[PDB]
Amino acid sequence: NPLTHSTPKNFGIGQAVQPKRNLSRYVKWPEYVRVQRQKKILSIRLKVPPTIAQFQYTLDRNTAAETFKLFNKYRPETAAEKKERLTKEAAAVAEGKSKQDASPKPYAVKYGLNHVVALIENKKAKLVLIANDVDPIELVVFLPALCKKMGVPYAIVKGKARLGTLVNQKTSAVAALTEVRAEDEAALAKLVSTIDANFADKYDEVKKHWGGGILGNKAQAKMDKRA
Amino acid sequence: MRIKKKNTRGNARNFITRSQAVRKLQVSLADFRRLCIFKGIYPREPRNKKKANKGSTAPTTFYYAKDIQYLMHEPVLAKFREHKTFA
Amino acid sequence: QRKGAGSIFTSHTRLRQGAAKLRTLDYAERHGYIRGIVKQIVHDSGRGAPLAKVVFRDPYKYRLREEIFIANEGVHTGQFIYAGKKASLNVGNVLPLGSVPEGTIVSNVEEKPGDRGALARASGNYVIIIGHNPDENKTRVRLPSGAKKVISSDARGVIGVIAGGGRVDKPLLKAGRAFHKYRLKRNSWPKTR
Amino acid sequence: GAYKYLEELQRKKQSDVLRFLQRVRVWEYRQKNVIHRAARPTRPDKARRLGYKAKQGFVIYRVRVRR
Amino acid sequence: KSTTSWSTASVR
RNA sequence: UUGACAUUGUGAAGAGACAUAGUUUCUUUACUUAUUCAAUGAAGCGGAGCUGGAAUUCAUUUUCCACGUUCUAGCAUUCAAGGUCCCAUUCGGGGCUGAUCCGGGUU
RNA sequence: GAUGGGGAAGCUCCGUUUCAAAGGCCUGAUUUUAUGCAGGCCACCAUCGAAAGGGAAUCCGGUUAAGAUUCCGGAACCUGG
Repeated sequence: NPLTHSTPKNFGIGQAVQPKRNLSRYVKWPEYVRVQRQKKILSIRLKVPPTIAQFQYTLDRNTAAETFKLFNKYRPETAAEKKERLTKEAAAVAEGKSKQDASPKPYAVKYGLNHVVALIENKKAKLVLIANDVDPIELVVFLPALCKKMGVPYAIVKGKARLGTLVNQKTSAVAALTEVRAEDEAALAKLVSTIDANFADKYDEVKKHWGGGILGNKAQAKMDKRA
Repeated sequence: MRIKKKNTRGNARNFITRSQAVRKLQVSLADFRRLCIFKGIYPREPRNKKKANKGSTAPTTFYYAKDIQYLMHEPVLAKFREHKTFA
Repeated sequence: QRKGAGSIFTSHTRLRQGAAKLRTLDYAERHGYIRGIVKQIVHDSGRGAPLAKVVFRDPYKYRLREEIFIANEGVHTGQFIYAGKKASLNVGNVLPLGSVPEGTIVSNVEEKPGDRGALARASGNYVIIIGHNPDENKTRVRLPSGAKKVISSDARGVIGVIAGGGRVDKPLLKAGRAFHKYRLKRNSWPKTR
Repeated sequence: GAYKYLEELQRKKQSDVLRFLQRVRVWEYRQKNVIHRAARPTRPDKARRLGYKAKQGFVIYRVRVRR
Repeated sequence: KSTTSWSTASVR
């Protein structure tokens, strides 16, 4: 190692050119990025009423996975299957017999907002899943109260695209299980009992307690050094 | 009449670099390499390597800008983009 | 009441050197010091004090980055100027108000820390520091007019008095010398009662 | 349908659940330009009874005017 | 001839 | 130049009204998220840890500068040389460190 | 004097780098997942505005009713490839 020397630099405060560092804290982001971030923050910092933030109490990981294991067995019928059953009934309406009564009863979820609000107050819905992120929140802000009123097993789920997956839309904002097959009665019963024990009971506080009076980072360190 | 910008015409215009070529075709390095074989378009050595690279001697591959103007049309390129969309 | 629109009551800006301003208070200026060389002292059309071309280096890129001070009486080409919090006490250095002992004299002092110099900027003038206030850091000064003001202790100011002192002793003696004096400031001469 | 509960709740404009959203959204809009495009109606009950219909060719704009 | 803005160059 | 209503929100404390069980009004003192002002080709901010220390300890940590730059009209630029651990050893390339860590605030 | 923006019921007004996602270069068997882009670097303002300001390069001789540092003869020079 005879020719190779050691010329360390002194990045100092007076003699060097400061090396490249990760300055991603001070990037001047675009306006839309700044706005979405600051809306998130301004919502974390303010006291919110108790009907908002009555969300943010969703099904935990295991129970959401278990709920979707069952709800995915009832995906509504798609375009190709629709045309195929239409071709079958097309054959049978005149040849053997069908009054739209050759193919059996269909069982699938119910996913319209007007439809599910009209399915409650009947009352036939057996379990209601309500997405927790609707941007105009006042669309769903009143569903838990009506559900508890009419005595329906509601549960609030994390994600609306997640709901839309089992309906074959992009977002769906509500879903309902109204009637299930024969092999799934025990599954649905145990699931509604689980939702009872985990959502109805774990959250007797939610009715009170305006949430969101959280301080920043610098303000918090200021108060915590003061007191 | 408009003295004329010592680094435009001649060797500097006859050839184009590999990075310039790919940036112009707007595909990728792998797709460029496959298309340059399907055609096939080979690399060239200029008679003034300093007069082409505008001042320098850095190992580089040059490609006959007219060859790549003919390569830009190439109905295979759109098939490649269609496969990307299908993916 | 006609000078407001500004058709012919602007300023004459062709021969002016530029805005005389201190450096932008960056990391080194607020944590340590930094050095520069004074390279030429020049006339500026319209002022009464001579300007000074100080050349610093760029801490963040391989470059040079030259400023324009207002020369204090005593500096000379080839001098090293120091700027920051850890600067010494010599004529020419720019220091923060909190780090100069009472009784001292500064010039071109800032008003709100980071605005680059408001008070004591004309030829000959200086401003005395009369005391501090460490708890709730503040500082008391004495402006040229005789006012006793109080400002923050992180506002900078360059040590000394402004050059060119004495400009108002020699009479003008002539309408022509007032003509040549105000020819380069604005359109105010001759006057009407 | 849920529109009866939507349009009834939209009538209590001084309740807390609404006068908090008023303050969130009036901040949010004050950053975008004076006139911009809205991705979707923000009173989908009030637009429907004025003539809106959720099919191609119906557009919603948002405009801010001085007082 | 050429009737459009972009043609396919037809010629090596 | 003054008074009023609206934009206008979060506490603490003091007194009144529920007539010794918690909802409302005047008072002072704090807050920061609204709104206001200025700068930066949003570069080193927060109080606060951590190693360094001194300083001084009344039980054990609280306040200070971060502490790589001051005889001189020189120079400072190529993912930074070194140290160390792998490749597939070939023209060399990768990893940590040199350059402490955290943060839903550019100052 | 356009754009980014902001005023005005409106013809239109302010302002010129401003509070904007304001483009243009390098390398790549980037390595494993096998027909889908990877790693980087640099920063500033459209445009108009002078036949007296700035600025690449030409001379002599002859020639017509009326043209010439321009046409003819000769001898040169600048810019780009």
